[PDB]
Amino acid sequence: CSNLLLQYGSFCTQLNRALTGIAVEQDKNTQEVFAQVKQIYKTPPIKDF
Amino acid sequence: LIGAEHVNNSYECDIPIGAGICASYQTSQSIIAYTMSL
Ligand SMILES: *[C@@H]1O[C@H](CO)[C@@H](O)[C@H](O)[C@H]1NC(C)=O
Repeated sequence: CSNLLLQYGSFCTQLNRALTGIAVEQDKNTQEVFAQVKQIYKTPPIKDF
Repeated sequence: LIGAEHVNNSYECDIPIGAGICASYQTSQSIIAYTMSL
């Protein structure tokens, strides 16, 4: 099967970036939605608002 | 992960690895792995 993959290795080669591109995209998606502020803010101990 | 020494302290990371741990080149100086800082 691998000896016959050298004619379709390129097809195996492009699907990797198509999978790598989506994989790095979803990793970047969480950064764009949740990582807006660089400073982590602690909740105050006083709950009387 | 082999060849990288894990350290308990946390800094801002630049090279994402996954599962809440990155890697960086920090002080000689060698490659280290740590949980990133938010
Ligand atoms: C990091 O510090 C904590 C403090 O309790 C210690 O338990 C832990 O062993 C330390 N990690 C390393 C790799 O020295």
